[PDB]
Amino acid sequence: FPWVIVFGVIGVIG
Amino acid sequence: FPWVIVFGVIGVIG
Amino acid sequence: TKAGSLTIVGTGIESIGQMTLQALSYIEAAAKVFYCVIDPATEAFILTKNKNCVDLYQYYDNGKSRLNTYTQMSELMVREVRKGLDVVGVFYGHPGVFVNPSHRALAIAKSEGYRARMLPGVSAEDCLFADLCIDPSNPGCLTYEASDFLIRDRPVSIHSHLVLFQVGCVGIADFNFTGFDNNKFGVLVDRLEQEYGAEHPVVHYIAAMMPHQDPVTDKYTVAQLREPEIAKRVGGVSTFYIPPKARKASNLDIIRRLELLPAGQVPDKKARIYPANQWEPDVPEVEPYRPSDQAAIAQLADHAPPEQYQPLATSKAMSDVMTKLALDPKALADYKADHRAFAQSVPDLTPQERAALELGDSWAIRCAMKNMPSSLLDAARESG
Amino acid sequence: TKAGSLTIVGTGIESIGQMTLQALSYIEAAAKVFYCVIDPATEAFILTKNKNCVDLYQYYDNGKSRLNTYTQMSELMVREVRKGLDVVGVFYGHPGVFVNPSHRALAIAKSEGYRARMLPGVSAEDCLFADLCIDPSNPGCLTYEASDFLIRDRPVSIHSHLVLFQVGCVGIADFNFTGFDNNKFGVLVDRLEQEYGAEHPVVHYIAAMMPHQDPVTDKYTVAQLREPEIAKRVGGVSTFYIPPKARKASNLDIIRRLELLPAGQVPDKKARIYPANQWEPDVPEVEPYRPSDQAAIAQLADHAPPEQYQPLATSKAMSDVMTKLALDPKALADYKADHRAFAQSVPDLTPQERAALELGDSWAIRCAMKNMPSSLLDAARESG
Ligand SMILES: Nc1ncnc2c1ncn2[C@@H]1O[C@H](CSCC[C@H](N)C(=O)O)[C@@H](O)[C@H]1O
Ligand SMILES: Nc1ncnc2c1ncn2[C@@H]1O[C@H](CSCC[C@H](N)C(=O)O)[C@@H](O)[C@H]1O
Repeated sequence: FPWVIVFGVIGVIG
Repeated sequence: FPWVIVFGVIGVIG
Repeated sequence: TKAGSLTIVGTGIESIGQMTLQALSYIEAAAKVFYCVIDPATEAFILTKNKNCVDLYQYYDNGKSRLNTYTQMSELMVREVRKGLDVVGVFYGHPGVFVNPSHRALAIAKSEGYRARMLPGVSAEDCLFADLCIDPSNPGCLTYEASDFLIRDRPVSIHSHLVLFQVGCVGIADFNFTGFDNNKFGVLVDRLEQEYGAEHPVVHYIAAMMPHQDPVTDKYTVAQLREPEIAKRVGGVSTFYIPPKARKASNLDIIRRLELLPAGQVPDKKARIYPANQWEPDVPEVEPYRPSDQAAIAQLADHAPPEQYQPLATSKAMSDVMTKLALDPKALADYKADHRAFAQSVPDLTPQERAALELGDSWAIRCAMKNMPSSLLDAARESG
Repeated sequence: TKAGSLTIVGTGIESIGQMTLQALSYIEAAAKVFYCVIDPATEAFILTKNKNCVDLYQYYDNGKSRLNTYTQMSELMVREVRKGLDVVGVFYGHPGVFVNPSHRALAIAKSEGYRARMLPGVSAEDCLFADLCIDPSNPGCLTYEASDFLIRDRPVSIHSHLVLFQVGCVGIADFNFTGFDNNKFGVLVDRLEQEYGAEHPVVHYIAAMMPHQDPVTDKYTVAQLREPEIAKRVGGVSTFYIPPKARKASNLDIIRRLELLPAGQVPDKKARIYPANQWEPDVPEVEPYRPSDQAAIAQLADHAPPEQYQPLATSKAMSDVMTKLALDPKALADYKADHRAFAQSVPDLTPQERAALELGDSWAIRCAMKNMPSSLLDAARESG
């Protein structure tokens, strides 16, 4: 339950 | 031409 | 020549200790530091090292596109580069491993003609190899983002390691300060069942983030990931490791072309160098002290360094300057600007050491610091 | 309880600077240090940090089985563990990435009931991601040993990164102080031609080992690897990177199950998040400042930290002790032995800080060191 997501894939993020 | 190989695969090393 | 630089560094995963010496030295030397870390002890540590820090985490928000956050994080760093400052960006782990804004900011800086470098760091996958006692070499390693793995139907090899990052945010585009329910987690489990079977092991891995904590190394079957109490345990710092299902046979054509002959003394594909991967299902016991191991150990009593072995033969003055070049970015910049002027100003260097630094040649520095025996140089394939 | 421990650590690749703070602290604390490093400045640095060091490199010899060397390296470390000493083994890079004797020595120590840990380090692959400006996430990464890749016919994905280690010793079982001719290198090139085609790029990668050096990032076609002058350049520290040949399409079933709808606004498979991989053949120019990027940057002017953002709110006494636990292995061992006694002896802690350390709970330490807003806790999915 640390949430430090510094990436997302093309198809998901936008 | 440093040679520090600290691994070999089963099939090669023995 | 152009004023302004961007250096992006990592902190590694475990609080403070997994930062590299060079990452620390660049954070201390920076005009401005932008950071995105997980644990507060690492944050507090950074703030003791530089007086001009900005937390990039404040640019996330509930329901705010992570892509928009990443654009903003990048632009904050590049704005300070354009003002002619030496900027350091700091991301946890390795700052280029599953990180959008570091690559974005470095490419923009490079494209506009500024100095731009990423320094590698210890990733969550590096931690995984260390804590699960596996080597990506044996028997190869496939690494994917969990959503990408599904959406692009990325191939698995049942004969190699599989590592999956971001398994706690399958299909999720945005952000929430209190995290995600991860409601599409079952789509991942369906794929793992198709590729490996319901009874195949999956390791839930969480590297210790504080120095006193133990890692989570919890083996479940693919089937168990369907139980709500287990699915519930997968969060924002969860990684999965799926061990190989089988050992791959040798190719006779390659055995022949590499002259690993006779084929007959090539070990059975089930044969393993000690130790075996403990996570593989039905992994056979491997003997650590075979007769050949015992014979090698018996040879230790009579061992002397071989004639071609090159003992270290350096000086405090030379180790001091090579340490300073590694740990003082200002000293390194000065040296790179004028090898001769820098070298001639170092106190207590021997003539050979001074000469090696003036050249900067990696080989010149090596025999300034190591005794190369005549035995080595009569053979040595350095044409000189 | 049992006397004796083995901690294996890395130095990273670039001389001195790529060592982690914790690797340095364990080297300084050790009763005995065994090391296997490439560059002499790193060797000299280690010898300044501990008075009882042994160079493992002296256990190689011409025509001597590397397996016998590895058995001997392992046994030297475990012999000192069995005598009840705190032993540190040091290997360059990450000490578990393409390393036989670390895994062997740790498994033997663990099996005989001694404390045994590997600390991760910066690998050659970590350096590769940093220097070639690629992210293993985009579009996945396959990592193999070059001989293994050939002998076990390991699969390639033309849609993902491929990394190959030990390309300078294809098929070679033993050792020579003056290195190898690498006469079976053409077997590797034949496989790369079959998988990718004669015109596909291969990057010859050598990470800088001294702080002033530039990396080798030399792109060749598969065909060019056949030219003797180029084949000649591949040595004991050469790694190959083969970029993807194509972009993989999205799976409609997963687009539907992850609700990335409507399918129509899913980007074309050719669509890329800036920046594009510069090594991919015929990589299209990607716009860094799309209208959506410009809109996100425009929002920076009015930005304030969101209400759920948790500012650091700690004390010198708490950052000091969390730093000491990361950087002082003796302090960490004391704390792990008795949380309460250790916590009650730290000067200047607030009651909350003392309480958090007594517990050791990662979450208790986090709100001792961060202001958790009421906004966060009304939502917060920590059942408490
Ligand atoms: N403590 C930890 N243990 C295991 N995996 C972790 C982790 N912290 C982060 N990760 C992985 O990293 C993902 C975030 S992406 C950032 C990764 C980071 N740059 C690195 O170098 O590892 C998480 O979803 C998870 O898969
Ligand atoms: N300076 C360097 N640049 C690129 N690859 C390197 C390198 N030094 C070592 N390697 C790679 O590592 C192989 C040796 S195996 C040891 C790898 C080391 N433990 C690590 O963490 O990277 C070499 O054959 C080469 O493929």
